[PDB]
Amino acid sequence: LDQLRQEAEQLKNQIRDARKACADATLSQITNNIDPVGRIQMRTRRTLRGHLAKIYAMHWGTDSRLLVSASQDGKLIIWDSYTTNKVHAIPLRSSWVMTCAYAPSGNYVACGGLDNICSIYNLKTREGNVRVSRELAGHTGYLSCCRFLDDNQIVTSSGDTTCALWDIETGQQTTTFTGHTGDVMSLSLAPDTRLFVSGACDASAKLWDVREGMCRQTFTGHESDINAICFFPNGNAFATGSDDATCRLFDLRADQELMTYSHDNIICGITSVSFSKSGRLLLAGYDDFNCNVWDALKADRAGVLAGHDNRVSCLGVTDDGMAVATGSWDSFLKIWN
Amino acid sequence: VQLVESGGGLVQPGGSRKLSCSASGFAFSSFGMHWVRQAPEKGLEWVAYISSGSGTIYYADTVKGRFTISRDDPKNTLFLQMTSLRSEDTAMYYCVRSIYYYGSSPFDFWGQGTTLTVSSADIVMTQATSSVPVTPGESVSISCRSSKSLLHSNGNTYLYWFLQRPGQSPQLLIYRMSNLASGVPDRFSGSGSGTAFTLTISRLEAEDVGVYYCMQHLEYPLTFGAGTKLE
Amino acid sequence: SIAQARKLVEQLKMEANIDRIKVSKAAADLMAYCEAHAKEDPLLTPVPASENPFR
Amino acid sequence: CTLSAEDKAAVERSKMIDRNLREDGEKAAREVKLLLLGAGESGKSTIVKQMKTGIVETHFTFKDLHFKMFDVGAQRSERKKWIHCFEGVTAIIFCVALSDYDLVLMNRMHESMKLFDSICNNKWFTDTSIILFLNKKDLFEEKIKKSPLTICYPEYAGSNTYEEAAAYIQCQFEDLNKRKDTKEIYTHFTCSTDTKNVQFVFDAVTDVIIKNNLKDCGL
Amino acid sequence: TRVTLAFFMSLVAFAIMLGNALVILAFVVDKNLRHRSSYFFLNLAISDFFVGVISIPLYIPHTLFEWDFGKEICVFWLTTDYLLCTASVYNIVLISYDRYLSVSNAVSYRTQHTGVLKIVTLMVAVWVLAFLVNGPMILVSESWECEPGFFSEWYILAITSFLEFVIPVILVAYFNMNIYWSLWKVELLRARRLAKSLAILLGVFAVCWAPYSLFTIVLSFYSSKSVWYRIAFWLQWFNSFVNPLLYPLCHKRFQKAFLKI
Ligand SMILES: N/C(=N/Cc1ccc(Cl)cc1)SCCCc1c[nH]cn1
Repeated sequence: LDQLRQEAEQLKNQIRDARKACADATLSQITNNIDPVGRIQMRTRRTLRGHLAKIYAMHWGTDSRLLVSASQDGKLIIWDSYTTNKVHAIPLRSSWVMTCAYAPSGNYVACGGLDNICSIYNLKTREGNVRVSRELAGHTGYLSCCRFLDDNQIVTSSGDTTCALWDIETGQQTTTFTGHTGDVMSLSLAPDTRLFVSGACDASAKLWDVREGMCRQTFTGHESDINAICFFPNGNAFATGSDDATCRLFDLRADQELMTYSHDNIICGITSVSFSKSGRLLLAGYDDFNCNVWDALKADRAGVLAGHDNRVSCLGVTDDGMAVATGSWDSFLKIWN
Repeated sequence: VQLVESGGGLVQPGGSRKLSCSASGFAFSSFGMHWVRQAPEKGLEWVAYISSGSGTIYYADTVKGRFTISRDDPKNTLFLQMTSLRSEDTAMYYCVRSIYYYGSSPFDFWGQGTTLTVSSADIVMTQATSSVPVTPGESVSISCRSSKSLLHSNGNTYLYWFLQRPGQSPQLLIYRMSNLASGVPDRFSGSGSGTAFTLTISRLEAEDVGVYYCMQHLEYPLTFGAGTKLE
Repeated sequence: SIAQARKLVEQLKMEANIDRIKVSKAAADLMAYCEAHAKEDPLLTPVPASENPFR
Repeated sequence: CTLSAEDKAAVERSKMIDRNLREDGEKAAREVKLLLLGAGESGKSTIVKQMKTGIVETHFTFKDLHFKMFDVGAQRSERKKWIHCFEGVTAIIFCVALSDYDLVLMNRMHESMKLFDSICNNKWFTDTSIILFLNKKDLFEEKIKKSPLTICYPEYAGSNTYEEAAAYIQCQFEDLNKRKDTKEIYTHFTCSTDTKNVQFVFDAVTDVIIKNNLKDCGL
Repeated sequence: TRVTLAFFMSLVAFAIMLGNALVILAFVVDKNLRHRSSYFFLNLAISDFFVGVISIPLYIPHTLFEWDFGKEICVFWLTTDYLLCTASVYNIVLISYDRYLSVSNAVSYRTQHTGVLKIVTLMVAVWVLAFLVNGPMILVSESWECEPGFFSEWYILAITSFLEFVIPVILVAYFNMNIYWSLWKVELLRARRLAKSLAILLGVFAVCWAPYSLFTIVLSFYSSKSVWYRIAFWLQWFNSFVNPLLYPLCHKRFQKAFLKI
């Protein structure tokens, strides 16, 4: 034990020295050659009503016109974001839900929560209705989020400190990703769909390879547990939000931290993050009941989106980049442009 | 999916009848329903439309005050109550299905129909030809003409192409003027510009012979074409 | 505990042998991607109201 | 209007969906929700049974009221990530055991008091009253004839009799409330013979309902 | 001299109309306020809105400038102002009865479903009764200053005063005492606060509604008018200024709705 721990310490010293070896320049010294974007103002264009309890997640379609939301009513709702119509309303067998997803082809939806099961629903039948195609079981802690890869492969992360890759038609797992110590909070797929990232309650993130299962890299730096994560549009960076009122931008190739987003006037945690196409705006929810907009390259600017009366718990951006949607703990979804 | 009708037969002048349709195998109470008519030797003619939740009813122009349409959800049954008949009402009747929301495919399943025999600001659609002789292995094109623009401000275009093989009920080929139906081979297509439209078929096969129709759904009433014959 | 220590040590060994480059290279690449596509971002450059689907 | 016919059919569909959502939302707000909590070997299996993986939910009816009680003992994670979603519940049932006043795990009773203090002063439950159940009193009555309470309460200087011990213990539970102006605490000595338990819970719920009504009207 | 008095009178009317317009706006903006209590609060606000628009302006010149108006305006004015005053009182009694059933029997009050038609029926019954207690007995006056003619017989004033003032006071007092007894069985602070609030409500109502009815029935007995009659006549209308301040503004759903605006 003593020799193994000493060698582990030596290896950690090697890793820290390798990370600190190539740190020659930082963003703040070379981003001073760009004009600031200026004041950014957005206006509520539509308002979607109908949920009754708090709202916990949502996900855009790939045609940038259809939308799905989940609340603790025990209801999953599909919206037309152009004319504020309702297309489908799906009832649940367990109302303690925390996540949802929207299949990339547009055929299926998924949900889960405090019951240790992920349910998969088929939207296009010959009988007019929506039915439960599949029930994936096998975890022992609650589910955090789930994201489709295609019509036949799904990825889940739980509070067991484990992630899993599932083959839908068979119903059994294919590979399990272990190595975390605390609860896993969220994950984000790569645009080219070969890797992903995962953040945990132990204040650390890890990069996973889908088809073999070996963790490639790990990242630390936050002072407390991690709450949200996403990829940069080119699939070569990522941004994390935590419970100590700070956001951070990491790059895979540099294998260390790049930049931080914090302000003195904020004392609450971050509940979700997202990006925009050119990677020039970073949108982040908070507990102050409102959302902020940061300039990614400079991190000394902001726009504000206010109009909710409780914690902003989810937000999202389309594939064509022409709208933003937010949902909060007071049952209303809002669309901004 | 199964729609079975009853009520047809022979009726003396005057009199009345009640035709019924029975569904089995799908969520009946989410689909709007239509009654459509076909003359013994002529084309098709829309008759009546009833909505979901029984909120809306539409009749044809030559039936108002004579025909009445009704539905019942607990037993999944459709009724047409029809009175004061005349010699111009000897035909066959089909019951058809549709469902409207963003991206759906109306007019997908057609019943089998039943026979009944007794002893204007509308839009006009014209089937230009009457009959075309062709040989298998080639490609064919058919066209029909309109009397008004069918494109709408939101981008849609409400033209429908249907097929009818000998001795059978029709089926949907192309809905909303460009989109392919469910279960139809990937060798049909259609296009067209304002008031003039063209369907095309490639590599004609056997059992691909019969009468083709084009319909519009821009506003009520619904008007069918004359009917093309391909042989 | 010996197995756990071996797993930690071998994982550290695998992660230590990872190719690295200059951080300024990553900063330059982010610069390039942010500036090359900024002409297509509707949330930075307001689109004319006529072709807007959300007025 | 500037719409087609298909779009009007879509609008009808949306209105029907809205009507159904509102009906279900009216229906699902007339039932009493209870959250059940305890410690290890707290004797709450009897509490579950006598009252007519992941979360386990049970339903019953009594005197024309519909009770849903949620048991969440099988979750093995930190409560900070999970407890906020029970914020709107009507009451909390809490189970403890009297017979374990001297056992060692340091003491069972001490850790039970720390748990009670932890969930009695939390910020999500500042307005929700608490029902308390005292279990396994018979073995406690048999054990006191051999060991005094001083083994766990060195400062206790009363009789080694059942009634004084029970009243004492109830007092150091009911002492832990720091919000006496907002929420009350009800107690009961668990009788495992008949259906008095459901009657006690029913009375406590009725009081909670009445006082909430009066609070809302500014009265 | 008349100018300042008319100025103040108009100021009071404007305050009343604004005070009830706020409540009507709050009800119509929000959709979560479809409880029985909110329906009744809307009814009270509607009934007390029109007094500040109709009755007071027409009354201004009637006693300040000129009676060029004749009977065709007098009958309208008397019927409208008697109807509105009576409707407001019956709305108060209805709100009190609802609040009593809230705590008398809570289980049966939580699990009832009716939500549209019976409530509208109750409001229509309120208005029908409020007309029928005055209309028939004021229209048929024949010997009739722009005042009702049945002042010539004081026992008609006695029956009208009794049926419209005595019974509501008894009902409000009975319901409030039952609320106190239901609750009472820092406890002392709760008991004293509840007693103080119920006493305030009942006292304000009785003070505003007793003096003009009593002074009118005692004066018409033998003395078939000093400033005291005018101060009592104006004291009846001062209630409609206070009614929005106590019931709508003490509730919490309405308070949140107001804060959202
Ligand atoms: N419901 C009513 N009752 C009060 C009343 C009852 C009986 C008699 Cl005899 C006199 C007064 S309205 C009568 C007019 C009161 C008013 C309107 N404007 C200024 N004062």
